[PDB]
Amino acid sequence: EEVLWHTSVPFAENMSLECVYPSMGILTQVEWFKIGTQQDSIAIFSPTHGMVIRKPYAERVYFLNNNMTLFFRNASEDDVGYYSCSLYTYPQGTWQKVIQVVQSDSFEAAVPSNSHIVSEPGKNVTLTCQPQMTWPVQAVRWEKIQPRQIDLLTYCNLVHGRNFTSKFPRQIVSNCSHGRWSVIVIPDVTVSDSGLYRCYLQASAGENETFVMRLTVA
Amino acid sequence: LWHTSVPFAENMSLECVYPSMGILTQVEWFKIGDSIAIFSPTHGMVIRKPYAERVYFLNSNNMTLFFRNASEDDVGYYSCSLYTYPQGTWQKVIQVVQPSNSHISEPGKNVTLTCQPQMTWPVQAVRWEKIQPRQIDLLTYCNLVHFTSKFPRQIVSNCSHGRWSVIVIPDVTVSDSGLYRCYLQAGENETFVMRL
Amino acid sequence: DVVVQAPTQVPGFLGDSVTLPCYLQVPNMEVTHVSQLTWARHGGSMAVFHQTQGPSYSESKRLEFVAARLGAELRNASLRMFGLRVEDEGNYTCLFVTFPQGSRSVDIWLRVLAKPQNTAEVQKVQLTGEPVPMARCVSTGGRPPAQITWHSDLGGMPNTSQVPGFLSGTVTVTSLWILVPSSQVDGKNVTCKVEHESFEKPQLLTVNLTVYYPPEVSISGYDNNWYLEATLTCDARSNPEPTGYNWSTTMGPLPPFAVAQGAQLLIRPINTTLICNVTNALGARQAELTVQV
Amino acid sequence: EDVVVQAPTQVPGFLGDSVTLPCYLQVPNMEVTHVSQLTWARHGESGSMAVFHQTQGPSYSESKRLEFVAARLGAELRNASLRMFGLRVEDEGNYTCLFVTFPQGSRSVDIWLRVLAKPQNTAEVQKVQLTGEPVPMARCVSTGGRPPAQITWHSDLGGMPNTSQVPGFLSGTVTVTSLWILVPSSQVDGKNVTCKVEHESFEKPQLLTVNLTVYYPPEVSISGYNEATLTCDARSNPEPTGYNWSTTMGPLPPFAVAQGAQLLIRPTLICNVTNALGARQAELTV
Ligand SMILES: *[C@@H]1O[C@H](CO[C@@H]2O[C@@H](C)[C@@H](O)[C@@H](O)[C@@H]2O)[C@@H](O[C@@H]2O[C@H](CO)[C@@H](O[C@@H]3O[C@H](CO)[C@@H](O)[C@H](O[C@H]4O[C@H](CO)[C@@H](O)[C@H](O)[C@@H]4O)[C@@H]3O)[C@H](O)[C@H]2NC(C)=O)[C@H](O)[C@H]1NC(C)=O
Ligand SMILES: *[C@@H]1O[C@H](CO[C@@H]2O[C@@H](C)[C@@H](O)[C@@H](O)[C@@H]2O)[C@@H](O[C@@H]2O[C@H](CO)[C@@H](O[C@@H]3O[C@H](CO)[C@@H](O)[C@H](O)[C@@H]3O)[C@H](O)[C@H]2NC(C)=O)[C@H](O)[C@H]1NC(C)=O
Ligand SMILES: *[C@@H]1O[C@H](CO[C@@H]2O[C@@H](C)[C@@H](O)[C@@H](O)[C@@H]2O)[C@@H](O[C@@H]2O[C@H](CO)[C@@H](O[C@@H]3O[C@H](CO)[C@@H](O)[C@H](O)[C@@H]3O)[C@H](O)[C@H]2NC(C)=O)[C@H](O)[C@H]1NC(C)=O
Ligand SMILES: *[C@@H]1O[C@H](CO)[C@@H](O[C@@H]2O[C@H](CO)[C@@H](O)[C@H](O)[C@H]2NC(C)=O)[C@H](O)[C@H]1NC(C)=O
Ligand SMILES: *[C@@H]1O[C@H](CO)[C@@H](O)[C@H](O)[C@H]1NC(C)=O
Ligand SMILES: *[C@@H]1O[C@H](CO)[C@@H](O)[C@H](O)[C@H]1NC(C)=O
Ligand SMILES: *[C@@H]1O[C@H](CO)[C@@H](O)[C@H](O)[C@H]1NC(C)=O
Ligand SMILES: *[C@@H]1O[C@H](CO)[C@@H](O)[C@H](O)[C@H]1NC(C)=O
Ligand SMILES: *[C@@H]1O[C@H](CO)[C@@H](O)[C@H](O)[C@H]1NC(C)=O
Ligand SMILES: *[C@@H]1O[C@H](CO)[C@@H](O)[C@H](O)[C@H]1NC(C)=O
Ligand SMILES: *[C@@H]1O[C@H](CO)[C@@H](O)[C@H](O)[C@H]1NC(C)=O
Ligand SMILES: *[C@@H]1O[C@H](CO)[C@@H](O)[C@H](O)[C@H]1NC(C)=O
Ligand SMILES: *[C@@H]1O[C@H](CO)[C@@H](O)[C@H](O)[C@H]1NC(C)=O
Ligand SMILES: *[C@@H]1O[C@H](CO)[C@@H](O)[C@H](O)[C@H]1NC(C)=O
Ligand SMILES: *[C@@H]1O[C@H](CO)[C@@H](O)[C@H](O)[C@H]1NC(C)=O
Ligand SMILES: *[C@@H]1O[C@H](CO)[C@@H](O)[C@H](O)[C@H]1NC(C)=O
Repeated sequence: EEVLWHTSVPFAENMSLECVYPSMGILTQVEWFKIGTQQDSIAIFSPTHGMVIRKPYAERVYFLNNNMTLFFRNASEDDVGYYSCSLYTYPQGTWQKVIQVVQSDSFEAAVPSNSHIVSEPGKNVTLTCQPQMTWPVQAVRWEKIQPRQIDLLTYCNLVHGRNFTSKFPRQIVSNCSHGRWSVIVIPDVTVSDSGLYRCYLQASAGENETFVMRLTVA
Repeated sequence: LWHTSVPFAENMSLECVYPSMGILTQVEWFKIGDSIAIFSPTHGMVIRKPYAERVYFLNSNNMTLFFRNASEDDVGYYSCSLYTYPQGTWQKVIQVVQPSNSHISEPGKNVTLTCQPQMTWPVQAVRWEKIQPRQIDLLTYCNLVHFTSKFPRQIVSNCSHGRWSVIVIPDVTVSDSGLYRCYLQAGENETFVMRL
Repeated sequence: DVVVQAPTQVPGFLGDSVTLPCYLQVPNMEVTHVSQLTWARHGGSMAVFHQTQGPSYSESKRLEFVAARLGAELRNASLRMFGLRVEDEGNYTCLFVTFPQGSRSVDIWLRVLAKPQNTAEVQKVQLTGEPVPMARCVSTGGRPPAQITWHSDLGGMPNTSQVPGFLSGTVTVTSLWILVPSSQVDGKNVTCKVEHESFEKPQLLTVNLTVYYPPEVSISGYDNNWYLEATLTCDARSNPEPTGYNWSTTMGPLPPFAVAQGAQLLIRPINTTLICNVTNALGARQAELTVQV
Repeated sequence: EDVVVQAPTQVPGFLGDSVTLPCYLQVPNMEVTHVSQLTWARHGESGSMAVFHQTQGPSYSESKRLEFVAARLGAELRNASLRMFGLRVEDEGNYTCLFVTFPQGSRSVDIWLRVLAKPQNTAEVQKVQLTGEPVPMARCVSTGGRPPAQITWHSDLGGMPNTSQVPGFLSGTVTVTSLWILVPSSQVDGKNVTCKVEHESFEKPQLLTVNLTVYYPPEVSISGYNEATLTCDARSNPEPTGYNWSTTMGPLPPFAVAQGAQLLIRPTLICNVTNALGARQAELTV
């Protein structure tokens, strides 16, 4: 099965993985770990016993100062993979932000637009994405492409429903239910909302569809 | 099958409001299966027997067929056909036969109606209807496997995948208030009514 | 009482033009007023003719009212459709807006046709011992698909199948005449009959079968009444035709009284078992005959 | 050291056209081999579609559709290239080229024949009037393509596309139609939208620019802020047919004199401008 990420960043030597967890419930533990078959814990934070960094990450990673940004000092080729920033609280249980680290050459930020939407601040921006050539569509996702990172805003799996909670610091009105998944709304739009908004559609054989919409706020 | 369903009554009226398009040629009222009435803007109105003593009209883009003392025999499908240049033929089919649930409102706003399905079964057909105690009018019809709205009010709806359950009503007036029924077809069927 | 008279089916051809006849029959006793003519597909109007405004078409330079004219009684709603397409095949409603008789309409089924091109060829086989295609009959780009039937006294079972033709809507019908190959069927012909609505007569295509088999040799000319000159003949058949004829005996070479003269053996005035070895591209086959003097 | 069959992995052929499937047997300089037969077969088919014997010559399943272009009697069989006349959609598949050699044995190679059709690209304007709901304003058609062509758009306006596939005039081909839906406005009138069509048969993607056309009522404006003169200018498509001056009460006061767009005031004004779409007014307190 596919690994769902919330943020995608390129590989770097002084690479930092941002994780700003909300102040909610009875805080139990905050931890970093590399997603894989083998147990690979990086750092574990206790609200009473402080921070503990496991080997062989003890000489590669560090922290500064609700923000758990994981900084790296000379990262190796092997550090390319999926990272998790998990927050354990009562009575919620688990909060997880998955960060994907990709190769410097494989990461693309300079992508061309298809439509340019101009909107006044405070209004609701409605973004639509309809299948053009391929049908039945299995998955639909919305992304905000920045020059140094890509953030997953929405994700809907229509063939077999999956768990997706956006860790984006902005409210996005969306519904994965049948007859509602094509339209996503950004309510009370700010000047900071300006950027590239890519839509990705996945089919059965593997044929994909991309629709990039550029937003500009006055 | 029909655009408006009206229950049987002694002094029942079959509403037919056609759009003011092109040049009017002839307006016709006939039972699907006898010809009731024919209107010509040049020749005039002609009502046929035995409907001559049963039906009447009140008078400009409206052709409602009224009944004096309708009998149980007058049960079936009625057609209100409009012949215009250069559009051609326009037709409104009506049928005569013998719950509040959700509630949702400022005037002149874009009111959105959503049909949330409870059943997991894949939806093949969706139809929206306006329910009144005297008549049930079909708003929009959508078939996701393989129609023109006869309703005088403008309703924006998309038939494409991922938008079929949403219908918007732009610039809502006082007359738009009432019951809005949604029907979903797979096999299995679901019904949802919304108050306005 | 007024009735619309029009044929039930109208056949047309791809890229060609066709007229859809439709006229209003009015009895000499009744008076009518036709104010409009309408043409529409099943189930948006295609062609409209008004009593004062004249004609109006949805398609440019494709539809035309062949008889309707302004200042003349609207009775013939006959419409000509130019450059027919497979998408045009369907049921069309011809309507007459009459007063005070009301609207009178009829339905005409427009059928789009395509003349198929027929070819037939042999399938060169060998003695496989299993049923294989021995003849081929093809009918390309036909709408509707053509009917292919085989006529033979040899037997066989056909395998007719169809694939879409060059133009979308046309069908290419391919029929293989399957039979277990034998020496007896070689050279003999099989006919293929192609039947289609566009043909003036069904097309007949003849195909001669080809079977590759080694020689089938037999010696004749011995009436079993030899007493102390007669000629023996080596009767052989093969495809391809024989390349050699060799006469010998089980003991070895031919005796001085037995003289070989091609495919024949002359006996001059004893017990010998003569052999005739006949060769072709497939191989050599022998036949033995016991002669007594 | 060993005999190898030189042939491409895939061969792109065009529908209606004739293609040659290249298949040659490379024999080392001093190596001696005896090729006695060439065979062509389809993956899944019951038998062979083309056979060439060193002394018996060729045998074809479809003798008027197939030909051995480089195989002849009285010559060493080294080139088994086969020409296919009048390409059909049913001819798309994997083919096997065989060389019966001695004492090395049979040598085979698989070639994937792909039947293509170069689509014809057309782009036209969808002229429309002012409406609240979004309607098509541009059309991009890629007629009869195999495989169906990919149509994308580039705009400086926020318009969503609708694409619909309908079969072309030839079987196996697809006419791809793409509409550019956007809510009309006076701003997009004259502004251009580019359509990009991508296909395997093209040298590079084809770009088609389309100028947008909107039919809108007048956008009335008055200039000129003791005698003075005011001019009435309005933007519409088609251009205004008539201009009229009046007041909130009714007819013009005794000091104001007007003729169409120009108004003279001597020591609240309304300007009614009309076109084919309708009439619009502009209130101005003086
Ligand atoms: C043009 O119109 C003809 C006639 O149809 C008639 O007009 C239509 C507009 C509509 O109002 C119809 O209701 C009306 O009959 C079309 O021909 C008809 O084709 C349908 C199939 O598409 C036939 O329907 C039946 O379907 C049954 C399964 O549900 C099936 O069992 C029937 O088969 C039996 O009957 C046929 C002979 O009719 C016989 O050959 C079979 O062996 C079997 O017993 C049948 O298929 C209608 O019967 C057809 N009617 C006629 C008169 O042929 C035509 O398809 C249409 N053309 C286009 C392109 O749309
Ligand atoms: C009766 O005839 C049909 C038609 O197929 C014929 O096959 C050859 C003999 C040709 O020379 C033609 O005359 C004609 O096309 C037979 O059905 C077909 O069987 C074949 C296998 O033999 C199937 O082929 C496959 O096709 C798919 C793609 O569609 C490929 O991916 C496969 O690799 C493989 O090639 C084919 O699907 C099937 N149907 C058609 C319409 O082609 C049928 O077997 C035959 N019956 C008898 C008893 O002889
Ligand atoms: C002609 O042949 C090609 C090539 O297919 C294959 O080529 C070899 C490498 C062997 O694997 C052969 O057994 C076989 O002929 C056909 O294309 C191929 O189609 C298949 C599906 O039928 C593809 O397989 C899968 O593809 C998915 C998606 O890419 C993968 O996730 C799977 O792991 C699996 O590989 C195959 O990739 C594809 N090949 C190419 C190069 O695209 C082709 O369909 C065939 N033509 C006809 C008409 O039969
Ligand atoms: C099938 O074989 C027969 C006999 O060989 C062919 O008939 C001869 O055809 C020629 C045509 O050039 C005529 O001039 C002769 O009169 C025919 N008869 C004879 C006895 O020679 C027939 O044409 C062959 N058919 C096919 C399609 O090959
Ligand atoms: C991080 O890396 C860049 C380039 O690799 C380097 O120039 C810069 O000094 C570094 N910044 C910090 C804050 O470490
Ligand atoms: C999290 O902390 C790092 C380091 O102090 C800082 O660069 C980053 O901006 C912080 N994130 C937020 C959202 O404050
Ligand atoms: C999966 O569910 C957990 C809560 O149980 C949530 O924290 C996490 O973000 C979800 N995964 C994704 C990819 O959103
Ligand atoms: C859309 O805008 C209105 C502005 O009044 C706001 O009330 C509404 O909540 C917005 N829609 C959504 C989905 O947030
Ligand atoms: C049509 O006319 C009748 C009689 O005047 C009236 O009751 C009905 O409401 C009219 N319809 C509309 C939509 O005005
Ligand atoms: C006019 O109608 C007659 C039948 O009454 C028909 O034979 C004739 O072909 C029609 N005219 C044309 C031009 O089709
Ligand atoms: C028949 O003739 C061929 C060719 O001359 C020869 O090779 C073969 O040995 C002969 N067969 C017999 C049994 O003599
Ligand atoms: C094989 O034949 C083809 C077609 O005649 C030709 O193009 C090709 O050059 C030949 N290959 C060799 C190596 O001779
Ligand atoms: C309401 O709908 C109309 C028509 O679609 C549109 O012009 C208007 O901008 C919409 N208003 C809002 C606030 O979305
Ligand atoms: C939208 O796309 C569908 C195909 O998915 C097509 O049939 C329909 O005509 C299109 N609608 C509009 C309004 O462009
Ligand atoms: C499209 O319009 C822009 C200005 O909005 C202009 O720079 C560009 O050259 C135009 N392109 C064409 C081909 O007219
Ligand atoms: C504007 O002019 C038109 C055409 O003469 C007229 O119908 C309309 O009533 C006028 N409006 C005003 C406010 O004078």
